[PDB]
Amino acid sequence: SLSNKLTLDKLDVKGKRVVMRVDFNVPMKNNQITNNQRIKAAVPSIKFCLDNGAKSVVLMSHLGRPDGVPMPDKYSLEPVAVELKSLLGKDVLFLKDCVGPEVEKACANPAAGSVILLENLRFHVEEEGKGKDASGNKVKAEPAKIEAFRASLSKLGDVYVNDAFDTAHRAHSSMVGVNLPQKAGGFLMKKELNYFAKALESPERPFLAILGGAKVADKIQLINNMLDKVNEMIIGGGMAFTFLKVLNNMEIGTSLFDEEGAKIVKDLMSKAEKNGVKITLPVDFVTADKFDENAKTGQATVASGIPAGWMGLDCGPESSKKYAEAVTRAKQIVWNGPVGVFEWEAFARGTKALMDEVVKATSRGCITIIGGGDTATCCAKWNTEDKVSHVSTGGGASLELLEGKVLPGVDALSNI
Ligand SMILES: Nc1ncnc2c1ncn2[C@@H]1O[C@H](COP(=O)(O)OP(=O)(O)O)[C@@H](O)[C@H]1O
Ligand SMILES: [Mg+2]
Ligand SMILES: [Mg+2]
Repeated sequence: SLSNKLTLDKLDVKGKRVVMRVDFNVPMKNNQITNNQRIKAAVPSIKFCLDNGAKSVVLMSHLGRPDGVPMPDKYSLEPVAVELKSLLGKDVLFLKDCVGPEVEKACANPAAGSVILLENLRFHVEEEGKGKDASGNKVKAEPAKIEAFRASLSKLGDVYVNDAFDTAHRAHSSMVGVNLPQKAGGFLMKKELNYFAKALESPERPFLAILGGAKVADKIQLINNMLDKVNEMIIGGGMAFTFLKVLNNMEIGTSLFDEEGAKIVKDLMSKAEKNGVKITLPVDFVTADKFDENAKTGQATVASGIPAGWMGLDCGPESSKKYAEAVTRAKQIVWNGPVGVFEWEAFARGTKALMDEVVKATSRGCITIIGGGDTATCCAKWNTEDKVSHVSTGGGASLELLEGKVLPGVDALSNI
């Protein structure tokens, strides 16, 4: 299935106008781009089109949270057009809208090899289908205007490419509303489809899931679905304290505890036993007197408990050994969620040590897949993006795939 979607390498673009949805939602500090990695990531798809004789590449994206009102002073894509030109080595024409007669005329039959970047899709309520007015009240798009917006986008190319996996979980106009005969995943999308097909359809084995992060209750369906796919699961991060309080009566102090998640811990452990999944929980911890980067630190074990007032913010050295044992056994790994508060150096050792192990595993042929969002931020922070098999470009989207969902943007792509 994820396997059988049309991708850009299989799409004839010679003489065609290409309308391409890209992820240019770059971090900003008052209109200046603080990280251009997303822009670089789209260059292979763009260059492929140009190298294979595309008449034009029209780029559409969003930036920030305009909520369906034009906010060009705060969330304009104009700075991205400057940065893209530098990265591509080609002129980029920036348009101050993304739909309407002037845009359509500009994109109808441009000079061959033209690269065009449109203004922020989310200045229009029709993109998301909803937004907020100037009073901050919810507005709903009108069907006739959604149809018009979609029809306008559809005029801007002869074929469609979606290289914006980070939005593919949303049934937005630019994801599902472009009415062209061929709709292909770009090269970023292709890597997401391929690697998550390994995670979901045909894993190498033993297959290990490393599930960390903060909250349990938002990860129930993720854990549940992964328990149908994996042979081993590490449960780490803040989630672990709910499991340990329930199963061991551990004293956890002020560590994160999920009162709803607590009521399904035994249900998940039961499913793991039923499917033969080996669960690895942490056994030791770095503690902190408060949730702060420069908190006083201590140590604890499951047996010692955590003192009243104190929280467990990372795993300890014996946990790291047990985690490394599981990684050593694995031929495929999916990792969603850091195993400690990686943002702060005092509480990053567990996540860094585990990253080191996943990198070593990759070196001897382990297929290693990092989910988007905070686990991906870890790879960027320690320069390991090139040393694991795959770092997903979409946090929410990777999580929804791993839950077992059909992503509307993926489903909209042409088959075969
Ligand atoms: N022991 C812990 N206590 C509190 N927060 C934690 C702990 N371990 C990890 N975290 C936090 O988990 C967050 C990431 O979790 P999550 O958002 O679920 O990850 P992802 O974006 O990878 O899905 C980070 O902000 C990190 O600081
Ligand atoms: Mg249409
Ligand atoms: Mg993540």
